Amino acid sequence: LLRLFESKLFDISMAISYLYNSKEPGVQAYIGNRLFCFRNEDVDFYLPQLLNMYIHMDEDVGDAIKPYIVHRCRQSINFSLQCALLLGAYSSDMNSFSSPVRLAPEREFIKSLMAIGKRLATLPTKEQKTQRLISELSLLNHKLPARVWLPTAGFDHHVVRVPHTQAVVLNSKDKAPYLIYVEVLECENFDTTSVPARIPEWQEKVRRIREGSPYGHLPNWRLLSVIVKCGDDLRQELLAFQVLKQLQSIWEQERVPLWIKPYKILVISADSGMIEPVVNAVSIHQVKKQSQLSLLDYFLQEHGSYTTEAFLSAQRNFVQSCAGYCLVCYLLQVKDRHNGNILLDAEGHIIHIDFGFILSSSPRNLGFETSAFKLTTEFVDVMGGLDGDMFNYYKMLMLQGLIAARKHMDKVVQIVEIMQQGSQLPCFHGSSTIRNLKERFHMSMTEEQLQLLVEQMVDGSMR
Repeated sequence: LLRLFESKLFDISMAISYLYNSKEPGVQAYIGNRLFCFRNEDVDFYLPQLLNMYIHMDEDVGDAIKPYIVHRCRQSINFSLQCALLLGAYSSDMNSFSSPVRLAPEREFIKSLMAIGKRLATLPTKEQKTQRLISELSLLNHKLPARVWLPTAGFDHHVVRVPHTQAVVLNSKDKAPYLIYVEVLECENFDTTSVPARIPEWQEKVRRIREGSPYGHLPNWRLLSVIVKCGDDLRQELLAFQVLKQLQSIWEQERVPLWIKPYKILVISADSGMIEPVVNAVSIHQVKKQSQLSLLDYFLQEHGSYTTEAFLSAQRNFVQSCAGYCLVCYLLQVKDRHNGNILLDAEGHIIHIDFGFILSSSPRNLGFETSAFKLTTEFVDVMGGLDGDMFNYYKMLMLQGLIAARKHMDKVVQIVEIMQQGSQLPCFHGSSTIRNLKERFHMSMTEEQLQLLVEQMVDGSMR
């Protein structure tokens, strides 16, 4: 990056860009110095890129980023957790606050949940884990409240109680994950305001938890959920998260209706993680079993009838959501798609989860056929028909997105590119990985050929 940004107008991502790219001697320190000039909310999104560059790059580069993080660690305890964890995970093959015990409670709390998860390997069947999971988890209230929080929460807080009885285990595997509801009281600033005290005393689980809760009567009291995956590496899933979030912005910016829901991801380790779960949405395989209906019939059942606003509105959300996830999958080269991967929210979008196979990483065995977003003939019904009032909407939507993506391409590729350094992940295969990302954007293509490319995409999808 050539010096020669002496033209204009910095933006956080361009900064990240010069910082990663320039081979010039004075500039890296320089960007490190302008980082201070940025909204802390905006830089934070880039945390994993900052510590990755830190870990696997030049001393010039690490010394550059160094002072920003120290300034931010000092000011934000949650921030320090983040840096700590990230430093753990991204290196392989390479008021008590600002005192050594500062993150101690928190550590034990995470260590706790993770240990709970590991202990579930002996019990072969799901229901056994659950009953034992609640049995183990209940104890943990002995320790609460405390100075501990769920990094997932977009707001400062203290975790005051865990409604143990409502915890659940999702599968029977050894490394089987588990969902749990966690009550918390909200702060203005975690760092300043101190720990609260005991009272040993749909999404409406909330209502019944609160009514059944000692702290429930509170104004702050808010309920959170997390999926605690003790043996599953989330670093890739996270990268997926980063790209989803970005495309979300981009389309918001270019005023493109497309609809996707990035859900938060917490990398607690190289084998560990936590995921903010999607709520009120269901699995489509579940819908087929439970309802014993065509997807279209499910809609006609669940939201209104052909001319109801319930229906019309649901199905619009289906199309926009469907279009967005087709674009996301395409660009990101997502794989291992199937009915357990795609949800349906109560309002009728679809939501893709389990971003484990992306970019260069392909699932094994599976010799015969690619595992990928397919537009099923069952879908096409919900939309219209191949020739259908809204199927043409679907296509254009994809096109408009595909365009705006091209506009902002740099932002998107930047996230993945930086994260490649020193990674052992499967999604990275040399310089293919980036090369084919870019070619996937077709920068050189005219909107005509793009409209066509889309036509080919869709036809190519249904097979």
